[PDB]
Amino acid sequence: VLSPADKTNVKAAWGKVGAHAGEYGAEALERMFLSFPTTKTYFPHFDLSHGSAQVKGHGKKVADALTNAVAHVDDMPNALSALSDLHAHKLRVDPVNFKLLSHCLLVTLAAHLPAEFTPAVHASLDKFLASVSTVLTSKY
Amino acid sequence: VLSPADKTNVKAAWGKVGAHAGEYGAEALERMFLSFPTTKTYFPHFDLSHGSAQVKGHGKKVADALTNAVAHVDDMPNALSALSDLHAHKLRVDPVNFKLLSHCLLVTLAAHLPAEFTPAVHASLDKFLASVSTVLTSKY
Amino acid sequence: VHLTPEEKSAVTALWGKVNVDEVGGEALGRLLVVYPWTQRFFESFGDLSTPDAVMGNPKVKAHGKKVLGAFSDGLAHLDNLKGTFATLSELHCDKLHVDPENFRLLGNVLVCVLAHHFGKEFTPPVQAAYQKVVAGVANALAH
Amino acid sequence: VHLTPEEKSAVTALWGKVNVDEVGGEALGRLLVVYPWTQRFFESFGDLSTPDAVMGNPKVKAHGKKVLGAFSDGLAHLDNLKGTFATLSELHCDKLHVDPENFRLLGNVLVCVLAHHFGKEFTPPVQAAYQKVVAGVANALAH
Ligand code: HEM
Ligand code: HEM
Ligand code: HEM
Ligand code: HEM
Repeated sequence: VLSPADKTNVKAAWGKVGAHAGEYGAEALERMFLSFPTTKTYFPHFDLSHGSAQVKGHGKKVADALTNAVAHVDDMPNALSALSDLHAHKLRVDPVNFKLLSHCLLVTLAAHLPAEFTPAVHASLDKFLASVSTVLTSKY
Repeated sequence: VLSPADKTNVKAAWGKVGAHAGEYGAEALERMFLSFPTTKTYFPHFDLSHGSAQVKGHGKKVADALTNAVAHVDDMPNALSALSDLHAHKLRVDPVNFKLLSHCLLVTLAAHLPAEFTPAVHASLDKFLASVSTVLTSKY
Repeated sequence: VHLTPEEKSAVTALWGKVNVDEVGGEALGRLLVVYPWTQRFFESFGDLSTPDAVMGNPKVKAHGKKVLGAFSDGLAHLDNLKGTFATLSELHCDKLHVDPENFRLLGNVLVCVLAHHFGKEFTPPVQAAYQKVVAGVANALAH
Repeated sequence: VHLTPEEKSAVTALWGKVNVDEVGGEALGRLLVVYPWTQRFFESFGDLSTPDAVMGNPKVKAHGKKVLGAFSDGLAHLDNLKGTFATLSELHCDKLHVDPENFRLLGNVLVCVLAHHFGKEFTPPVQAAYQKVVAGVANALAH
């Protein structure tokens, strides 16, 4: 469960992320693939090399989904229903991989926004990403 | 996130549990203390022997909390605000211990209600106990 | 896994009354139902949509029999779990890419299945002994 | 921990540029803030209510220095982590009753702190090498 303070923290952090969302998501996906190779088994049709156009496009899609989730934080299960159906019913992704991707997103945000990554913002983003992972993994 | 199907399954299972809730909770606490001794550190003032009145009373309290959570399944986050305050801000319990107690409750229900413990009911109760644990571990 | 003589005697006595075909498939099917992300490994089995279809799958029953055979082999070598499950650990870590948390989940599901089957005689001490047994088995597979 | 020579060279070069006194304290404080249940083990450190009070705690800073010293000792003995972290594993398991997942949590927080401090220097390959290092360290403490 998210508090209003952490909700405001996440909103401000992703608002200042802004237009670099696609690059940040692509870098997070690249970090996940490099440091947790078992996550590569979910993308057997993808080109998982550095600078891949497929990885860049998927990172842009993930970043857009995260922006939508931020804009609809109070109704996440109803805003991420399509992604929940995709990840839970069709892809059947292990939630451990969601944890790994959330950590890689946190690492990317820390590396690209040193000033905004205060401990409070780090905790708020951790809780926000945990909530997002919960909805996508759950089937309802 | 829970669905109407597993919500109804949990409601029916707890209705079948009925008045044996106190003894079921006491037995679940005894199982958790016996099989996961690290959980005993959260009760340093308790007498954790077999058949203890303190453990019986705490099991009754846990069972009543679970009953009210079932009664307020759609509004659990604010229906369990006092318990979230107690466990998250004051006691600071690791969510691993909530996982262990949920497993022990599932084992107790399996042992005491064989016919009612279908795979669907098992999955429904697992998901319901995961959500109750998340509300009581979340700090909002 | 270090067990007391009483715990070992209780574990062996309870395992003696286990039906190998029924308990193994039931545990595997309950795993596939309660944790639906585990059907990604068993898509090759066939229809796994409804709980009744998961629990009525001959391939699920046969694989549960194999899993319980592995569990019994581990029980017979409680002092050599790491060496007993070396080949299975290699298979699950390299060729199947199974997360180590799923081993703990399956062990807990098996404990729930044993409680379901035995009822009152699945005492908290017996459950504790089986809990540390399955913990050791899962730690061997994760290695 | 198995690392390539290039990965080991990269890990060591970043580690030399690491300010131990700040990095260890920041990692410990961020762990205590992001995962508030970890303050149960450190309630003896004084005021840990707000994040600013957690990060301004001399006890937290000193303990983070000790933790990062242990991390450096493990880094120098990457081939003998299990034997190096035997006393610490005993202390954390038998006396402190710390769950093994908290070790992985602290490792991830340390990786995030390193990324925060180094920025572009924390490339994905360096992060992968450090992830292997911290995973190996966490397992040795868990043993
Ligand atoms: C916060 C976490 C995540 C978010 C916001 C997210 C979001 C998305 C989005 C927006 C898509 C595009 C769907 C489409 O274009 O049809 C997608 C697809 C996909 N996701 Fe995720 N995802 C997350 C986590 C994960 C993780 C951790 C994995 C695997 C380890 C994963 C595996 C996939 C796969 C395989 C696809 C299919 C893409 C394709 O086939 O081109 N997702 N996800
Ligand atoms: C999982 C579902 C749980 C429920 C429904 C629950 C519910 C409750 C209730 C109703 C109380 C009594 C509140 C009061 O007396 O004012 C309580 C107290 C307490 N709970 Fe829980 N609890 C759960 C899990 C846990 C776990 C897993 C632990 C530790 C491993 C724990 C540790 C405690 C402690 C230490 C107390 C204080 C007891 C006392 O002061 O006498 N709880 N809980
Ligand atoms: C935790 C204790 C476990 C035991 C004792 C066990 C035992 C076994 C054994 C003996 C085999 C060999 C089957 C054969 O050679 O045909 C096997 C294969 C396999 N295991 Fe496990 N297993 C465990 C956990 C898991 C879990 C949790 C999963 C998935 C979530 C899994 C996925 C698989 C798969 C996909 C196969 C291959 C099946 C096939 O090729 O038909 N295992 N396991
Ligand atoms: C990679 C992970 C970790 C490492 C390398 C590490 C290392 C250390 C070191 C070097 C000490 C000092 C021992 C001494 O001075 O004799 C220590 C003590 C301690 N550790 Fe850790 N630790 C880790 C994880 C954790 C975590 C995650 C927690 C809590 C959630 C924890 C709780 C404690 C406590 C409470 C002490 C004693 C502090 C005191 O008594 O003031 N440790 N650890």
